[PDB]
Amino acid sequence: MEMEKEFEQIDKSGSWAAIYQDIRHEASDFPSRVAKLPKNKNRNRYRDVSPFDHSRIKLHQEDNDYINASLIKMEEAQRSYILTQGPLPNTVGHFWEMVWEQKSRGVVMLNRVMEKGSLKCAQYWPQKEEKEMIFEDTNLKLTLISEDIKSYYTVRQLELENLTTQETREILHFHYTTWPDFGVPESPASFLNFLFKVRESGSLSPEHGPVVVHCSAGIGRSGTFCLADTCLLLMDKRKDPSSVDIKKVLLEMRKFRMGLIQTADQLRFSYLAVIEGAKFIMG
Ligand SMILES: Nc1ccccc1Nc1nc2ccccc2[nH]1
Repeated sequence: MEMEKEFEQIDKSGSWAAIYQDIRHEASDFPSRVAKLPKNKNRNRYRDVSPFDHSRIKLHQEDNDYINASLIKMEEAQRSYILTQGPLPNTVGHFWEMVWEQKSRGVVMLNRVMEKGSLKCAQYWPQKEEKEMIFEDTNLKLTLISEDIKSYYTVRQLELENLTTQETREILHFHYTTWPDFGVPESPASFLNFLFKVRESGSLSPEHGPVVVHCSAGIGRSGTFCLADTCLLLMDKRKDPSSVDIKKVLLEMRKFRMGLIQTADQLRFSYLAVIEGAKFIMG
């Protein structure tokens, strides 16, 4: 079925939970043996969210190459994303090592450091120009260059230096700051505006490594971001845009990381975002 009328049909019939449970039943199951080794316990935030072995990002290190991060490679859309958990106190150096090694231009952050009164990720970037951060375990230096605070999101320019080689690179930090502590946003308009700002920066384009996107676990809000982006790109590429099937795209993405889209409300919000976004792209 088309999307916008499939949407009203699920609303009128109140069957979002059943649609979402079907997706959960059909989703791929692949091994995640490296994630579950005892030496990696303090590298995972949640015991039930792990990268598959076949798609995990490897650190360029011979001691321990493990990080909780996955490569989502979308063949028809010609887009790739790295989805990862919010960094932990003992993995902030690994996080920036990955950014460096994978040649990423942008980092997309969809959570606040504190939500619901608890810490959802480490403070992994510097908050003042004159107070830079040094990660001694991976030999990197990180400096805040500029910060632009808007009503729904903040963009930061950061400098990452590899202290072994003295090479430097400019990284863009796109921080969506207004996702509610509970539930999903009422309108997708500010989320879509944010996605378009990430696109306009070059961070999603083939001349760079894959964008790094995270929330707390790296599957819920993060899944919504890449699902909406890929669906909208396919609608621009195909002769028949009404052939784009958001459930089929989601199941393809779940071949590369488990659990993408965590609730039926997040599924409905993803449909809403693609539907409204497709009208703005044209006219
Ligand atoms: N794909 C295509 C085929 C024929 C004519 C125009 C278009 N481009 C296009 N881009 C879209 C983005 C969202 C929704 C529909 C869209 N159609």
